[PDB]
Amino acid sequence: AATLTYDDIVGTGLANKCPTLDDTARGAYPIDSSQTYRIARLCLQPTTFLVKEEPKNKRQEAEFVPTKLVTRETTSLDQIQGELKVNSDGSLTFVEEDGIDFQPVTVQMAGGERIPLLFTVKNLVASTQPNVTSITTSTDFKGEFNVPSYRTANFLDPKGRGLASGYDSAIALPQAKEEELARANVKRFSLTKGQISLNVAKVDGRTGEIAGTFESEQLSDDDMGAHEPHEVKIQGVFYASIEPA
Amino acid sequence: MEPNPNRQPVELNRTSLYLGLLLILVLALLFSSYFFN
Amino acid sequence: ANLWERFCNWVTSTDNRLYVGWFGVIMIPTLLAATICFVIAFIAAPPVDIDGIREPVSGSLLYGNNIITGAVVPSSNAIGLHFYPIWEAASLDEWLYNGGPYQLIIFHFLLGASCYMGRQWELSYRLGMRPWICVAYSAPLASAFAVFLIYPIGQGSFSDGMPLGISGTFNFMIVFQAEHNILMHPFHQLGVAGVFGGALFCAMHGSLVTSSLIRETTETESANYGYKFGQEEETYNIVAAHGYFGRLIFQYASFNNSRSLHFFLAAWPVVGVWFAALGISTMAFNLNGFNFNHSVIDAKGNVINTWADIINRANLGMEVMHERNAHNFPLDLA
Amino acid sequence: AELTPEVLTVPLNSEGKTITLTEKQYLEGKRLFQYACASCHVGGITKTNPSLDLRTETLALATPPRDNIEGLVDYMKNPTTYDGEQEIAEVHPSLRSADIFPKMRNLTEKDLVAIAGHILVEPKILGDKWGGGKVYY
Amino acid sequence: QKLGANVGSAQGPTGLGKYLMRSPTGEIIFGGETMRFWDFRGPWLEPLRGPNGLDLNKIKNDIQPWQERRAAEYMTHAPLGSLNSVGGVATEINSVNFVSPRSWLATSHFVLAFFFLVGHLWHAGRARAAAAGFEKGIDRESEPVLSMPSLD
Amino acid sequence: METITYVFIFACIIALFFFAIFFREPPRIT
Amino acid sequence: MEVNQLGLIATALFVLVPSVFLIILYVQTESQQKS
Amino acid sequence: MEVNQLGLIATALFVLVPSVFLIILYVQTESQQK
Amino acid sequence: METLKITVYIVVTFFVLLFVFGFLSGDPARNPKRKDLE
Amino acid sequence: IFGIAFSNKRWLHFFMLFVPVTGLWMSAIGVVGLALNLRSYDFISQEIRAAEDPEFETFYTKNLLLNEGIRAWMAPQDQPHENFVFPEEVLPRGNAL
Amino acid sequence: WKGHAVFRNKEGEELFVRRMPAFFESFPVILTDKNGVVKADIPFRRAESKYSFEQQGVTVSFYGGELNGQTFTDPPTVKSYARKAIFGEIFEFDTETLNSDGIFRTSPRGWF
Amino acid sequence: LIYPLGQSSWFFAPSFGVAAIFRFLLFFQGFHNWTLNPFHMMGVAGVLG
Amino acid sequence: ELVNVVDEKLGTAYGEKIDLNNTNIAAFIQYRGLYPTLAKLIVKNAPYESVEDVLNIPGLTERQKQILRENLEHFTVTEVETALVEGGDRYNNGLYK
Ligand code: CLA
Ligand code: CLA
Ligand code: CLA
Ligand SMILES: CC(C)=CCC/C(C)=C/CC/C(C)=C/CC/C(C)=C/CC/C(C)=C/CC/C(C)=C/CC/C(C)=C/CC/C(C)=C/CC/C(C)=C/CC1=CC(=O)C(C)=C(C)C1=O
Ligand SMILES: CC(C)=CCC/C(C)=C/CC/C(C)=C/CC/C(C)=C/CC/C(C)=C/CC/C(C)=C/CC/C(C)=C/CC/C(C)=C/CC/C(C)=C/CC1=CC(=O)C(C)=C(C)C1=O
Ligand SMILES: CCCCCCCCCCCCCCCC(=O)OC[C@H](COP(=O)(O)OC[C@@H](O)CO)OC(=O)CCCCCCCCCCCCCCC
Ligand SMILES: CCCCCCCCCCCCCCCC(=O)OC[C@H](COP(=O)(O)OC[C@@H](O)CO)OC(=O)CCCCCCCCCCCCCCC
Ligand code: HEC
Ligand SMILES: CCCCCCCCCCCCO[C@@H]1O[C@H](CO)[C@@H](O[C@H]2O[C@H](CO)[C@@H](O)[C@H](O)[C@H]2O)[C@H](O)[C@H]1O
Ligand SMILES: CCCCCCCCCCCCO[C@@H]1O[C@H](CO)[C@@H](O[C@H]2O[C@H](CO)[C@@H](O)[C@H](O)[C@H]2O)[C@H](O)[C@H]1O
Ligand SMILES: CCCCCCCS[C@@H]1O[C@H](CO)[C@@H](O)[C@H](O)[C@H]1O
Ligand SMILES: CCCCCCCS[C@@H]1O[C@H](CO)[C@@H](O)[C@H](O)[C@H]1O
Ligand code: OEX
Ligand SMILES: [Ca+2]
Ligand SMILES: [Ca+2]
Ligand SMILES: [Cl-]
Ligand SMILES: [Cl-]
Ligand SMILES: [Cl-]
Repeated sequence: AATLTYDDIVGTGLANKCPTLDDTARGAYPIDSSQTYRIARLCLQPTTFLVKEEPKNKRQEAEFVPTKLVTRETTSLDQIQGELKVNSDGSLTFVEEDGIDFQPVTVQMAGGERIPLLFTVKNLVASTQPNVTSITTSTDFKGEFNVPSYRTANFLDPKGRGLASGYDSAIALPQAKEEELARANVKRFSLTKGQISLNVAKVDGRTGEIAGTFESEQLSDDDMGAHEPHEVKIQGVFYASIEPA
Repeated sequence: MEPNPNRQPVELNRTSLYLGLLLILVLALLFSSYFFN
Repeated sequence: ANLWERFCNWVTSTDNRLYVGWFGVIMIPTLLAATICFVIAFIAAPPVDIDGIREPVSGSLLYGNNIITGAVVPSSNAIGLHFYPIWEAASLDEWLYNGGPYQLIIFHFLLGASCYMGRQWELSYRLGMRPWICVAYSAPLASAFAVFLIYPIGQGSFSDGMPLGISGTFNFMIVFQAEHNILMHPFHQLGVAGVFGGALFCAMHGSLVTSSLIRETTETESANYGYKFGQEEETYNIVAAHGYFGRLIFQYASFNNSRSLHFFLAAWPVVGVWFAALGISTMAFNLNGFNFNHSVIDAKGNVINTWADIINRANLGMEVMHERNAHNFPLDLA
Repeated sequence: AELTPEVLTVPLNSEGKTITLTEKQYLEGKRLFQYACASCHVGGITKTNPSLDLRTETLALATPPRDNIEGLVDYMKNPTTYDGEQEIAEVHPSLRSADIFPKMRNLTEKDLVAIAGHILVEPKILGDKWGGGKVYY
Repeated sequence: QKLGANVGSAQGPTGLGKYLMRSPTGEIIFGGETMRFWDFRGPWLEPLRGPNGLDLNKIKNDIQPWQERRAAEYMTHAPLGSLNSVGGVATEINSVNFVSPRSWLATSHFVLAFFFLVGHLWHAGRARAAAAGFEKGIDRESEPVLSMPSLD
Repeated sequence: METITYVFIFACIIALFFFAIFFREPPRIT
Repeated sequence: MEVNQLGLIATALFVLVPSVFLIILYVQTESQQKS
Repeated sequence: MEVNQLGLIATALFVLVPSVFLIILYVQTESQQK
Repeated sequence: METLKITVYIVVTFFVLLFVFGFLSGDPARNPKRKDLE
Repeated sequence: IFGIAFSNKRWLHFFMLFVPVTGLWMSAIGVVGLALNLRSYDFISQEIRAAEDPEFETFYTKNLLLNEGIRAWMAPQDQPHENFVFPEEVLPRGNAL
Repeated sequence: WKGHAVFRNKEGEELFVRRMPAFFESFPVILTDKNGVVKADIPFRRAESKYSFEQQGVTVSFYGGELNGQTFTDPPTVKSYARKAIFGEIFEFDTETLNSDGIFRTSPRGWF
Repeated sequence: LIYPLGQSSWFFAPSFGVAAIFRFLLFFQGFHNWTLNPFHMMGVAGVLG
Repeated sequence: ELVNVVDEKLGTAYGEKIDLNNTNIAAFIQYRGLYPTLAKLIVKNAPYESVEDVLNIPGLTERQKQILRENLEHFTVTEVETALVEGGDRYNNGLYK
């Protein structure tokens, strides 16, 4: 049925969607602890980006609030692959190796504030509960990943300033005092941690394919140290193909 | 259009100009302090 | 008369203060849409990711621009030549981020201005004039086509269309020079001859007719009152003007035929500007200015610079700095 | 300044022997380099891999050494990576791959010597411009 | 990638993929400024294309030397060059005598199409005027505007 | 204040266009 | 001294708008025809 | 934005002084006998 | 967005039909001299 | 067509003198200022904002980057009496190019 | 006056900052030996830098003025002074009193 | 005359030549930002006008 | 207290030698025999606690080991700098000619 080509897909939006499994896919994929495994394809399709509002002094409980995506259907992570280790307590650990494992995303808050982020699972290491003798709809994976700077080190600001390139001062204000401009002149490269949960909702025990929902938390862009990042929560759907390797 | 019959010329004589300018300048001289505050 | 007949009579009426006409039926709505969007965008639009690198450029007055720096910013390089109407965006916020106003404005404008040209033909026909004013207008029109449509087509993106703004215009010029060495292209050179010469001949015609106005007024009134709208008699003495100009240069370099003069006045700027437009429209497909980089070499093979090589150094400056975060590979191929 | 016999004298091999090219050989070398090579190697750079240039000092540190006529002639027959480790005729013009790089089909041994002489002579003339890229234009 | 780069995961300076990114509808496309050209299709590139666009496994494992050759050939014969047929960017030095036939054909035909539009306008406007009888000018004794009401 | 000033000048220009067109001194033949 | 930064233009317009109005009315009165 | 704080009054008077001049001259022209 | 698209489509079609039918409505005869050009 | 039109031929032909003559005269005044480097180079408000806010970008800021390229890349050959030597590493360049 | 700045590299050779010509709104920071040979700079691209103040161990010592007898070796400070040396002799300024914006203006000689 | 007389020398006047004049334009952009100058802009408007 | 980490690194051995943990891969072109084969292996198996650990890359031929031995004097190691190794920058750092 179907087996769609690039010409069937192109311009539809389907290329930014993860594969799904139909409602009958509620089985169990057995894990032989003597066998090595891989995830051949991990795909993450975000459906909501929430940004933690930043409250006034109060120390009220700040809420994550909805946002509008402005960068179009360019948000999914896909073609990710890595080792799926069977650990000595029967837990599984996915160690991400490679793939299209980041997307820059810009979402807009009520009132217009734009929040860029590097939506990612770079260097993901995620583990299940112990004694996972079959992957089932009770399985989940929880783990951590790295969130490098949204811009890399060559990036030049609008006045030509950068970390690995560019001017190191505000050359249009040749005799300004340098101290109040230090935070804009001295570029810094952020590297922080993010956290993710994958909740399996569907398993085809025959094919090694699983799908479900995810929720990830990470920091947004800090503009190479010029401002504080926001906290972002990403929710969506995922698909993975598990294989003996 | 035939002309409008309700039109009238307007006048301001010199004395009125001087009276008017005195009013405006003095009011300014009075209110300017409050405008600068 | 029936309704359609009456409507047609009104549309084509020679008595409307502003002529409508069939061209005008398309022109009026498209120009109004382009104008209203431009005004609102120029005032209030948020920053636009012109280069598709999530680096939004602020064009509007409310977002930190003045009249000189302000612009409506071209649509995103991510879009390229794709058609991006409002209804292809998930929201107006997205539409705005991606530079949707630019496309709406330039497409409505180019359609409307094309109909402005048609309308010039149309009214000339209704009034029993000769038909070619519209042909003179084809010169600026072609130039607007070149910078808003043809150049984008050639380069594969509306992101390389001229921005709708004063500084934006200069950016387009400097990058065009880097990429095409336009100054060294004979069609831009013809364009310069066209506008410098149009200005020269404008001043010359104005000065010569003004020189030769017939005395009809006194020293305490404007000489302009010496001409009355619709008088039958010419108001200057062309024989005197020719007498003057023919001695300034020599006799056979001066026009004694007003028709021939006024034709030259039309043709010189129009033809030059057509070549300007064709310069932009052909550099659109990267047939560029003359390249004499290292053309002069000594007996050993040392490069002996000429002024072309100095131009080249300036061009290099422009090239290496423009869109400083957009290139990942060594050659700028579009 | 002139294109002298001294300028036109370049290393033949790694063992100290030189060859003095004629002015006709220099001109042929330029023509042939333009014909077969300059689409990638204009001005001594490499457009499809700017990390490797045709500077004499770079060629000297290649394996085997390419800073002489014999090394360059051999390169045009059986090109290798910079460390000598892989044969790259399938992706680099050579006599060996003249089937897939048809401009190589008409090049004679004489022609390879001329191209080689051009690569060695040109930096003697142009200095840092040779392999310098746009910075030195 | 031959040098060891993981090209799917390589983040460029802007945060977009240095080599690979998504089109606005999600298809995997080449990055850099060529993002504008993702609608391009050609026989040397299509073998790398999957249902969702450029396929990372095909990229990592299936690129043939003929494809490398062809891409190198085409990159270095891009249709850019001067009026005197110096190939390359406008700042390139003399060396390569090249202007693409595509540039010659597109520019010539633009010029000709343009002047033909001008000729269309010239002759259509003249045909109209001649048919109606005023192509030589306005009759002094029957000037149409003189019979029309004033605009104001 | 800057933005207001720019927009104000522009809006005056637009009003001027209106008056210059619709409330011009009408041209009269002799 | 930290004065209100709009006082200058407020004062200038306060003087100029009504003064101009009166000057306009006076001059066009003088230019009218006499008896 | 840190603009010149005299730009407003400079702009206002640049417009108003010559504009007033012209309006005065126009209106007194109209009020002359026809 | 769907409603906007349809609205604009209808607007554009309306004006284009006026342009075409208008020029089809005896346009050569709408001039001040010779009208029998058919 | 346009809403206004000439009605006075003497005015028309005077205006044809005035426009290009006045334009040229204005351009000359500017060049007299450039004799002294008294330029319209910058908008100070723009520079204050951009120096403090690395996300703020206009076509005005973009053009100055082009200008900085022009100066660095052209000066050594265009001004030989200054004996400028600008090492590769100091030359302003964007990514790749 | 802060005093006269003398730059030196790790070998102890005196280096000289290239001064800004009046034409230039901005100018790079390049230091040469007495013969004009480049010895240190502030790089734009870092990846192939060979003359950085860090690499060359550039120091600055002051003679005369408020900084007389002082030497600075930390690269950020030495660079700061090199940036000012392009303007010639180095001065301490009060920028607070007039809310000065750091951008050069002409004198009455210019305006006249 | 005036321009070079304010500058260091006649060196910086325009050289009498087609390419030389082009170099003078590009010099004025890069060093003077002359496009930004309202007096040049009034020039442009008079020439194009 | 804000520091540019790349400038700072230029004051370490990273500024003097090929840093096996940080330097971009084109730098291996400086010495005979290292590029592209060994260069790829080195970058791929980084980081190293000491320069000599480069000799323990699995699968090296005897020839490769001797080439590495001959070039240890041109190598160093310093702590991995995120700014220099992110973005695939060790394979392509946005510099061409
Ligand atoms: C004369 C009036 C007119 C015209 C010609 C246009 C034209 C356009 N508008 Mg605008 N617009 C108008 C009035 C008009 N507008 C008004 C009054 C409004 C306010 C409601 C708008 C609001 C509006 C918005 C919000 C947007 C547009 C957009 C567009 C573009 C796409 C239109 C489209 O897809 O329809 C296509 C419809 C057809 C092809 C149907 C035509 C059917 C006929 C019978 C067939 C003939 C077709 C043929 C090729 C035409 C040539 C005929 C020739 C031989 C004479 C285009 C530039 C979009 C845009 O700018 O995108 C960037 C956009 O987002 N417009
Ligand atoms: C800018 C382009 C342009 C302009 C101003 C004109 C103008 C003119 N044409 Mg020409 N024409 C053109 C292009 C144009 N033409 C092209 C490309 C063709 C080839 C197909 C023709 C073929 C043509 C014929 C067959 C006839 C004319 C005629 C005329 C003249 C009389 C009015 C008329 O019937 O218009 C008709 C106008 C057109 C056919 C095209 C006008 C195009 C502009 C852009 C309007 C676009 C309107 C459209 C509804 C917008 C759709 C928007 C979209 C989103 C749906 C007039 C001088 C008539 C005449 O008297 O000739 C002696 C005549 O019989 N022209
Ligand atoms: C739309 C684009 C455009 C337009 C229309 C202009 C228009 C103008 N620019 Mg500008 N310019 C532009 C873009 C543009 N510029 C850009 C993007 C830049 C980059 C910054 C510049 C940089 C630039 C510079 C550097 C200068 C100009 C100047 C000018 C003015 C030249 C006036 C003139 O004719 O001098 C032509 C020369 C004369 C009128 C002098 C007298 C000539 C005599 C009569 C000639 C006699 C010849 C003789 C008979 C023999 C001929 C022999 C033959 C063999 C040749 C004019 C207002 C000039 C200016 O402002 O001057 C004050 C100037 O110096 N502009
Ligand atoms: C100390 C010593 C030795 C002294 C001796 C002096 C002495 C007595 C010398 C005598 C001997 C002698 C003459 C020697 C000559 C040496 C010599 C050749 C010197 C000059 C060389 C020189 C550089 C000359 C430059 C002149 C020149 C190129 C002029 C321009 C020519 C030219 C292209 C003109 C434009 C022509 C043209 C297309 C014009 C139309 C444009 C235009 C004017 C439109 C408007 C217009 C035109 C009309 O027509 C009328 C009607 C009206 C309304 C009108 O609008
Ligand atoms: C939301 C916001 C704020 C938006 C605005 C954004 C924005 C970018 C705005 C633009 C800002 C702007 C205007 C900038 C430009 C400013 C600028 C550089 C101004 C120049 C000022 C100046 C004093 C220059 C000096 C030179 C000068 C005097 C130039 C004047 C140019 C000029 C007006 C030329 C005439 C142009 C023109 C269209 C004339 C029409 C003439 C006409 C009706 C001809 C028809 C005609 C012809 C005949 O032959 C006969 C016989 C008859 C009968 C007849 O009728
Ligand atoms: C937001 C939009 C704002 C638009 C603003 C435009 C506002 C224009 C305001 C106009 C006000 C003009 C006043 C004209 C003034 C003027 O014409 O005076 C003289 C005028 C004489 O009128 P007559 O009937 O004699 O008619 C003569 C005609 O020529 C007048 O048009 O009498 C009045 O106008 C009555 C008001 C008297 C006010 C006189 C008080 C003067 C006393 C001086 C006070 C200061 C000294 C105090 C010392 C302690
Ligand atoms: C489809 C319809 C499109 C209409 C669009 C609106 C067009 C508006 C045209 C200009 C109206 C203003 C005229 C005032 C002036 C006015 O009423 O002029 C009327 C005047 C009439 O001339 P006369 O010969 O009748 O007058 C002579 C004697 O009275 C002299 O004393 O026309 C001219 O002088 C033509 C030359 C000036 C043309 C100036 C064109 C300016 C274009 C606009 C530039 C500014 C843009 C700023 C953008 C922010
Ligand atoms: C692009 C399609 C090329 C053409 C055409 C030619 N060369 Fe080339 N050359 C090219 C590349 C990409 C490389 C690097 C290859 C690698 O992986 O190592 C080269 C390399 C050389 C070298 C070696 C340079 C060095 O060791 O420093 C030489 C001597 C060389 N090329 C010569 C050469 C000649 C003579 C050519 C025309 C006959 C020629 N090349 C064409 C890419 C391309
Ligand atoms: C910055 C603020 C600007 C404030 C602007 C205030 C504008 C005020 C406009 C005043 C208008 C006066 O309006 C003017 O009235 C006069 C008479 O008085 C009219 O004039 C009429 O009467 C006079 C006197 O009998 C006759 O000589 C004349 O021939 C006749 O037209 C003018 O035709 C009209 O233009
Ligand atoms: C690919 C598309 C296929 C389309 C196939 C069908 C062909 C198109 C046919 C269009 C028919 C229109 O036919 C045309 O209609 C108008 C509108 O009433 C008529 O009506 C007009 O008549 C006169 C003609 O001098 C005008 O003064 C009057 O204003 C108007 O009512 C035209 O005289 C008639 O010729
Ligand atoms: C007819 C008015 C047209 C102008 C509408 C402007 C967009 S609306 C505008 O958007 C900003 C950015 O999101 C908000 O910060 C602001 O609160 C809001 O009023
Ligand atoms: C040891 C201090 C390190 C900082 C060196 C400062 C350079 S000198 C510095 O220059 C400023 C202009 O930018 C002046 O306003 C200020 O007065 C002056 O101290
Ligand atoms: O975008 Mn606007 O400018 Ca036409 O070139 Mn490529 O792309 Mn971008 O670079 Mn150069
Ligand atoms: Ca579950
Ligand atoms: Ca301050
Ligand atoms: Cl740019
Ligand atoms: Cl790119
Ligand atoms: Cl090198």
